[PDB]
Amino acid sequence: MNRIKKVLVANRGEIAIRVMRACTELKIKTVAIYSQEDTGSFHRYKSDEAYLVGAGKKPIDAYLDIENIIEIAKESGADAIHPGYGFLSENIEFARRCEQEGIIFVGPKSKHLDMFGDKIKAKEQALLADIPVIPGSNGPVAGIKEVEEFGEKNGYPLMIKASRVVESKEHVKESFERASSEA
Amino acid sequence: QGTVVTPFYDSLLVKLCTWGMTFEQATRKMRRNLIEFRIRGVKTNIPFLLNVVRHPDFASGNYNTSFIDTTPELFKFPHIRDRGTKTLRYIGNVTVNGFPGIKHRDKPVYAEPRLPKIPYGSQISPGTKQILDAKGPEGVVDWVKKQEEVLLTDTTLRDAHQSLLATRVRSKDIFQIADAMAHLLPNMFSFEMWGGATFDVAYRFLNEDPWVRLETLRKQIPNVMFQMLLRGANAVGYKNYPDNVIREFVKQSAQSGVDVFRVFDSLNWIKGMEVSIDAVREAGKIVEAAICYTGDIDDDTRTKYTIDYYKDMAKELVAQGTHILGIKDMAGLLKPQAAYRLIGELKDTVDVPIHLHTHDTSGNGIYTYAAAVSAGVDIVDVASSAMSGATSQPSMTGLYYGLVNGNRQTNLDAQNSQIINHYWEDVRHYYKDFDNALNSPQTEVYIHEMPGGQYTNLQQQAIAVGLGDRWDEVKEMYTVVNQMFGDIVKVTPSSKVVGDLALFMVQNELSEEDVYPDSVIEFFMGEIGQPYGGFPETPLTDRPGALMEPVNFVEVKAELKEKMGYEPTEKDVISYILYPKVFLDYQEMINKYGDVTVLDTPTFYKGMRLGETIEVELEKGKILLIKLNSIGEPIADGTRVIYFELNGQPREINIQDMNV
Amino acid sequence: EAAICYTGDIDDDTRTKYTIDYYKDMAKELVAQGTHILGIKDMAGLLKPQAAYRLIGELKDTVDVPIHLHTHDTSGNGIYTYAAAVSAGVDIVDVASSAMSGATSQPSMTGLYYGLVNGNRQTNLDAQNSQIINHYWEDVRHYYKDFDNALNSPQTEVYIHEMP
Amino acid sequence: QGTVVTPFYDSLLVKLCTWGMTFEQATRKMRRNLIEFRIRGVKTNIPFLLNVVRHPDFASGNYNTSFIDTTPELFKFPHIRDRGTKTLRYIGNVTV
Repeated sequence: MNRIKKVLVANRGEIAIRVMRACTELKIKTVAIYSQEDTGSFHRYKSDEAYLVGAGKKPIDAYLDIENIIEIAKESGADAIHPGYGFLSENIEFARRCEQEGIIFVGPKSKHLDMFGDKIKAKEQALLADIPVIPGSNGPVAGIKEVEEFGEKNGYPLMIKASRVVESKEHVKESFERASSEA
Repeated sequence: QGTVVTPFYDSLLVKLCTWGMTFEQATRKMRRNLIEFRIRGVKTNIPFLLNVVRHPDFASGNYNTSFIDTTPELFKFPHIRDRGTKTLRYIGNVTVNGFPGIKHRDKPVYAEPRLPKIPYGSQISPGTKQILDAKGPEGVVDWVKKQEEVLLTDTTLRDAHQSLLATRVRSKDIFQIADAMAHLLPNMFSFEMWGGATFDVAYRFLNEDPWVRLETLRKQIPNVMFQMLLRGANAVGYKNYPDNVIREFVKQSAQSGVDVFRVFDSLNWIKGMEVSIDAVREAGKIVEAAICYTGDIDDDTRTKYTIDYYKDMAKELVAQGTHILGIKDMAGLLKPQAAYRLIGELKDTVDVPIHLHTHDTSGNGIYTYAAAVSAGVDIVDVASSAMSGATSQPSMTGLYYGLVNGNRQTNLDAQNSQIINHYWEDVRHYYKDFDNALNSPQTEVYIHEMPGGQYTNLQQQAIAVGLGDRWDEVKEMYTVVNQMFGDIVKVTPSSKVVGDLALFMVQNELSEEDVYPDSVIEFFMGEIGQPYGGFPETPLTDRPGALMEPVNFVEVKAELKEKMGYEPTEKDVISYILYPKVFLDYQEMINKYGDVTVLDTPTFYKGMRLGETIEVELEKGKILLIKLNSIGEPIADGTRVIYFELNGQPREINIQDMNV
Repeated sequence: EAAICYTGDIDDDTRTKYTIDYYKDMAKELVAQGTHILGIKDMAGLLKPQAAYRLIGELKDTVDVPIHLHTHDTSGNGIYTYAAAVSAGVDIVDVASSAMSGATSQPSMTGLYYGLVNGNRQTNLDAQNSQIINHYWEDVRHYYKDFDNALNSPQTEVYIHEMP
Repeated sequence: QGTVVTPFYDSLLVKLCTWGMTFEQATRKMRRNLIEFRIRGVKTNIPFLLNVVRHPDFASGNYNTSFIDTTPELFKFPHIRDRGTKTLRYIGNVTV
């Protein structure tokens, strides 16, 4: 193993552990991070070192304290950071912020997360690659019930997606108000 | 988890297989897995398998039946300490047997100490250290002389707790506040944080390394200068030593962070001090040769210790060379009227700045300082309100509010010093077991002239002897014993000598007239040094320090390495030389329980309550969550199993009960 | 002994209401109302020693009566606040046996004597005597440990909250 | 064994994967494993997974997104025999 001597695992639970296992298999030191509610989770005991992160923060917010994590990463001597999945796995700001501090980020370049950040900019990126796609709105369907016109042209049944299902007609009303609110 | 292994059938617990696209890949996974396994309750062959799997000939894939046996290394196993288990041993032990020296009592629910909040990135305001760093000792002494105000030295980390709490304050509790001390007390002349009894007590009673305490602080507080107290003759030692160890000690201390060295001899004999004072000049650091105060200057009945005598002695110490002249009033004898006279008369006699140390036993502590400030003295010793008073120094915050609108003053943010106090107010409760100090003005002090430390230490011996009922008789006999050797400066280790005999005479009902112990013969030998009067009643003749021949550092350094588990650092060696019996004892104890410095004080002294959970930080980022669930019942030989959860994982350890 | 209770800070002018003039004035009217002696009851321990030097000297000027001072050692500046008064020439002060002095009590009698012992002005009391009396009280106070809830170090916070 | 599940984070205790030369072989191993698991102190989704893995349309390997929901049976679960606990209830009762 070459330029990564030590790695921070910016996640919890099953996925955190898998990463640690990988590192240790590769003679790479590992650092864990746990929220206040996760002082108990045995992912923190499976690392070579561990620090509390989301101090005073709401439990989910705790693993997203980007800035805190970098300070922890820097203080630890961590050559790189693995965000696992969920949490900051796809967060651009964090991805970028690693590159800014010269911490290696285990995953794609932030430009890649940017293009795929929203579902729309990816579906867009899909046509540019010239591959099959679902027929849909050429932008985000910003108009409410602009669908029925778009719906009239294509199909009886339609699905609505954000960055719920419809059989057309009256349902269109009921689905959007909750879909966009859920989003 | 539950299973018990019988010996009847074969030994196998679990078969562990790993797979990879390449055998080199599989070997990696096997390695990780073997380490990852946690099995406790029984020995296993894992450490053996690890050695065979780690072995490079195994990874090559070329081996034969004769591969084992031919290779003996595999049978050598790493001597692994688990800091964790040893920590539970300590905690479990004190939980059932109690801490030595104190009534076994339940661990209270101490209030959480109030820590000062610091805004992020704030301050770092430069201190007096900078001026030593920049312009050496002389450049400081200059800046001193220039200041119209009165300058303060904070003894909160020494003497204050040495007097009040038997020097038992632990590094863990000190470090916690040190950050705020740098931010909030920057304008202090110095922080007294090392020396006197702290050195031997850390190793003896705390199982902490004093050298660490020093260096850790040094980093936390870069701005303010560090000061210690050094018994010139024997440094911080119990016995006399050859001159090289002393010079070595001081060299190290200066290296580690000590900037100002208050040095005294117990008899006020400048000859005993000579060795160590030169070392500090040679260290290129500040010397505060200090005159220990006894008797009464204003009462002329006594011929021996005249205001002249102190004026004369101060000349000879400026001649011997000292960047500063301090006056160590170790008993609290300097009445405030005498202080006005002494500062004014010594500022006339010599050009050096003056630094005064007094103890508030009398109730006249703050007043004795006001006398000095009126008479224009440069520096004085105070402590945080919550650790001031009694046999301690006077309140820093007390003094400020005392001098607040006078002609001369002391620049400290009142509110700041109070915030620092709030911490100590809360922390002192941890040490109630050691807070045996009397809490009203003990005016009797002037008669017996005995230092605060000595009153309690000698009360103890009389209680030991069973003369507690006759205690009043000892106190008087002591005064006679000083009067038997004329009038002599009573202070450690000379103080001890008086008390040791006083207790003998009163024990055997001998009057001074009736009269016609190793430590006393050594006094009359001259091993403590030379009494100023030189009382009459084989010949020591000269300083014992010089007469000592040096032991080569390397012969010992190797002796220790063989005694200790491994190769020692330079510091470990001096310590061994100075306190050999205790240093090994400290080593043996640290091997058994690991580095205890880290445990929160209550847990250190009181162990754990049932169902309690605590966290301990062994190192940056390495925290043990520890819970005690229940305690096992004793068996035949008194042993009982304590039931823990170290890191959520249940553990079980045996501690031998001492008394049912 | 008509007595004036002390509050606020005479040396600090930020708070004007209780000015050195106002206590000087108020002492006049109490000499007018007639009082064999004028005492100053500092019930909290607020009279800083520098302010005491000023106040005794300024009231000895203002009125011909003898002066009597009561202070509490909560601050740690109890004995010093007296020394200021004795320097400024006050006639009478309140003290207690060492064993019952300090803290929220008066300063030690035996403490004060040994404080002023060879100064310009003094107090004539047999030191040894006062100590013998003290030995009793030393021993007796233990009976009352249940009620000895007082804090036994200088509580400097007192100036802020001013409480008794 | 010791762990407590908080509700703050997701519900996952352990990821169980099984392999076979043929998917029919892997399904068997999954079945056995799911049954073999003994977890007590909390409810789990095992009985659900069992019903989906037992279902013959799953073993076929021809299913679609609409396979669940369309099939309600999977949500009907066999009553739990806990003969053992009830036995201790009796024993404990008459004992006190």
